[PDB]
Amino acid sequence: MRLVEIGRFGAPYALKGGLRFRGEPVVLHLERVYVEGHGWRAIEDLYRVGEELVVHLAGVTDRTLAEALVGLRVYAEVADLPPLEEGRYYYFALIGLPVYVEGRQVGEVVDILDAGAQDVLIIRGVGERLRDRAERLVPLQAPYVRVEEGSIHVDPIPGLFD
Repeated sequence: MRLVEIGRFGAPYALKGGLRFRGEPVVLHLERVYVEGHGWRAIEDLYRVGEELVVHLAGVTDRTLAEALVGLRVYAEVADLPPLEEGRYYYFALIGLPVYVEGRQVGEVVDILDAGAQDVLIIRGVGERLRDRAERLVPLQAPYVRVEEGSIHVDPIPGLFD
């Protein structure tokens, strides 16, 4: 199993326990989500209203139960996500993956950034110079980069991870 953050609940919507959901539209394809500090909750219903998305969780049947979950992070089990085509990735799911070079862990993905024509992994990890440690950048789609289910492997390019 592996949980990845897909969003956070906003304020309750209407009176039956529905909650605004702020985060990934992929939630529309799920049947359950793990709620921070509370455990799995089956999704009983969800829908769009204008540009918002509202989720109804099993057992969250009024505003009082809903308020207890406002602001909490929401997670998906990776195995639950619709499979993507080759060469495509769920960015939110890459966050937190350990990054290795020749089998030695050199850091972990903390975010993904845009550098015009390519998506770039932001990695926190090693470095001879302190300022290079927290913002090391590696192009996600580079041929010297290999994304696997639970880790990312990068070739020992000279001057990449110094």
